[PDB]
Amino acid sequence: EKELLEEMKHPSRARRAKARKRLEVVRAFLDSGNRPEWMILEAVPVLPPDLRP
Amino acid sequence: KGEDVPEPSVPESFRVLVKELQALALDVQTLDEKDNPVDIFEGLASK
Amino acid sequence: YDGRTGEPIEGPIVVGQMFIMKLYHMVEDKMHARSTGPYSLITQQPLG
DNA sequence: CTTGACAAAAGTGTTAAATTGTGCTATACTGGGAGCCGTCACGGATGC
DNA sequence: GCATCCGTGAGTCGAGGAAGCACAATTTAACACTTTTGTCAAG
Repeated sequence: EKELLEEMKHPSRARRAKARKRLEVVRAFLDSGNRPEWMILEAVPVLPPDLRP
Repeated sequence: KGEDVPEPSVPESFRVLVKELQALALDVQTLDEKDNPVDIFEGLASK
Repeated sequence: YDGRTGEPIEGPIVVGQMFIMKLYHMVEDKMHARSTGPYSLITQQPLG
């Protein structure tokens, strides 16, 4: 986030536009408390049998 | 019995949706006014 | 003439012979009512 | 309330079928197969 | 700016519902027996 914020001062609009998009995702993980590595599955949930009868 | 119908409860379709969102690895939780979890499964799914 | 009063309709009417068909859509086959009955497997909602 | 025969009513224990799981074949074999094709809107993202 | 790509969207009820075999390992079935349970008449 600190690096992205520093790049938010770049004169180019594309650079700041890209930095904002990255930092919006970074901010979401920081605020919600989720971990980015949770986007990779180690255990797969299995639906209850009655919902897939 | 000649009585008025009771108050409804949570539909079974919403419970199916919650379990299907959990089957996608998404933690969907119903909370109360104080943000504490509220169990809509009657304790039948709490280990 | 009007069969209820016996008085004529106040204006001449177009009366003739026409070929009319009874179509396959009958209310006997379409009236349906349900209070309770079968329900679905997964959603438990009433069948259709 | 008991009190002793009784009889199924059931359970425990082996045994043998009947079913199920698993390993094994020695000439030489060495890179798949089916789409094929009449829509139009939009974002949004990238190739730069 | 710019094309080119992919992705998402496009009304509602109803009615139509091709190995084969060998053998070992496991399970199921059929006895056998004993051990409850349920009745009985009493007493």
